[PDB]
Amino acid sequence: WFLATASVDQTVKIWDLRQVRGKASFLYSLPHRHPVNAACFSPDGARLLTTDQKSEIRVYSASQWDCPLGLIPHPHRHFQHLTPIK
DNA sequence: ATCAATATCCACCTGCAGATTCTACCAAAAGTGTATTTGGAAACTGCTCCATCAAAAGGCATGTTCAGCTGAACCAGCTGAACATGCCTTTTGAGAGCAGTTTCCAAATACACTTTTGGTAGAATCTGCAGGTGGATATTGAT
Repeated sequence: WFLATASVDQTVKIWDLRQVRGKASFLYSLPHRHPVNAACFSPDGARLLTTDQKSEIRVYSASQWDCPLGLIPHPHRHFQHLTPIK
């Protein structure tokens, strides 16, 4: 009963699907400098991976979603006819 | 020169990718009226410019002379055009950044009046430099 979603708005949002109903009465919001191509949870559940379109990877933790633990810089640049990277 | 090869010129046909033409509108042209300038008629002065003279002097016209240069012939060689080819580099087609508008305002900046005020015209002094004077070198060419 917590959810993750990613968007071209340069933000990635963590929801609580049972509690929220109010059109962005969300739980947490993490910003970025560029768009996001993927936001995938762990198997254990405590580590969120996030992957942008220009050059970055971020790891956010269970503990205080806002601040990141670590950045893994690596270029996976976006392109029209290319399949986006995950 | 003659004949083969072969690119270029030139007739004839079709369709579609760009040319041309219709239509409803909004930024732009134009007519009034006023105010607000501004540049040409009129009238004058004074610096600088146009036609003359006179005593040199330094530059131009003309005339000799010869060292050194500009094509013309010719050619060893090099080096860069013409073709086979295969092979590999260049064309074509299947979402988010950013140029281009729009609001609208905190900040920037023209403009009326005065108050200074450094810059400029013009008189009154400096002195480094155009000349000169002379001696010692440094190129140059003959031999």
